[PDB]
Amino acid sequence: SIDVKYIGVKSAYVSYDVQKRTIYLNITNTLNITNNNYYSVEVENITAQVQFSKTVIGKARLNNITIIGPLDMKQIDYTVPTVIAEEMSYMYDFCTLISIKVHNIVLMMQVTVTTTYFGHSEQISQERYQYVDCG
Amino acid sequence: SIDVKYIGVKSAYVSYDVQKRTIYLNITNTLNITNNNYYSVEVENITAQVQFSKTVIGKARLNNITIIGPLDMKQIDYTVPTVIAEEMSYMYDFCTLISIKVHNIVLMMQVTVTTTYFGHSEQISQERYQYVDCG
Amino acid sequence: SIDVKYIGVKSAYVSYDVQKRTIYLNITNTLNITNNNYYSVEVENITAQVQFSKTVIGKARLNNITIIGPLDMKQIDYTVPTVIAEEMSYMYDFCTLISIKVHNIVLMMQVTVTTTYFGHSEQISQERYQYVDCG
Repeated sequence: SIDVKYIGVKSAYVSYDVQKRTIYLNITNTLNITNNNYYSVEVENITAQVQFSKTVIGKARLNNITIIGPLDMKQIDYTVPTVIAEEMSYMYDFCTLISIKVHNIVLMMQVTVTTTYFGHSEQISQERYQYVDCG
Repeated sequence: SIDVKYIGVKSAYVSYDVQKRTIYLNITNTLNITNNNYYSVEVENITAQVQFSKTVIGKARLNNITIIGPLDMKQIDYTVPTVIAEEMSYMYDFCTLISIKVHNIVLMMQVTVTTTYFGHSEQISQERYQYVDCG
Repeated sequence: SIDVKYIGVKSAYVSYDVQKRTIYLNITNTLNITNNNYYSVEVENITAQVQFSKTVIGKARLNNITIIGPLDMKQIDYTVPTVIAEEMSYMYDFCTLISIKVHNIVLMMQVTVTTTYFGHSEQISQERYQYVDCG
């Protein structure tokens, strides 16, 4: 929640890149760095009171105070029908990266049906580093 | 929750890269670094009171105070029918990375049906580093 | 929850990379580093009171205070029917990485149906480092 960085190739604080037919003679680098980070995050001071019926007296009557009624969820529900009378295929793959009719699903329910959660919740996802190299 | 970095190739603090036909003569590097990190996160001071009926007196009556009624979930429910009368295939793969009709599913329920959770929850996922190399 | 890093190739603090036809003569590196990390996380000071009926007196009556009613879950329920009258296949794989009709499922329920959880929960997942090399 401070630096969520998606970096393509490289990351550094001090970086020297010398490439591809160069000449680099008798140089004099001198760094006098002072890099201090003082993080102080999420310092919370909470004080909560969550009653549904506080101090009910005197011949009263309550009924259906908190109703979360009929609930229905259908998160991922899809249909891929296929009717073919005749089919032919010819794949001639080389040094490649194929994916045919796969189903890549990721689901993350952190705090589902509940009551009176305190504190801190956190979900992170970063997946499928795929790669192909040839020479 | 501070640095969630997706870095493609490399990461460093001080990095020297010298490549591909260079000459690098009698240089003088000198680093005087001071890198201090003082993290202080999530310091919480909580004080909660969660009653459903606090101090009910005097010939009263309660009923159906907290109802989380009929609940239905269907997270991943999909259909892939297939009707074929005649089928042929020819794959000639080489130095490749194939995936045919696979089903890659990941599901993570951290705090499902519950009541009065305190503290801290955390879900992390990073998967499927795949790779193919040839020469 | 501070550095959740997905790094593709390499990680370092000080990194020297000298490759691919270079000349590197009589250099003088000198590092005077001071790298201190003072982590102080999740320092919590909790004080909770979770009653469902605190101090009920005086000829009262309660009923159905906390109902989590009829519950149904169906996490992963999918159908892959297949009807074929005639089928032929020819795979000629070489130096490759195939996957046909597999089912890779991962499920992690941390805190399912419960009541009054305190403390800390944590789920981590990172799987399937696959790889193929040829020469």
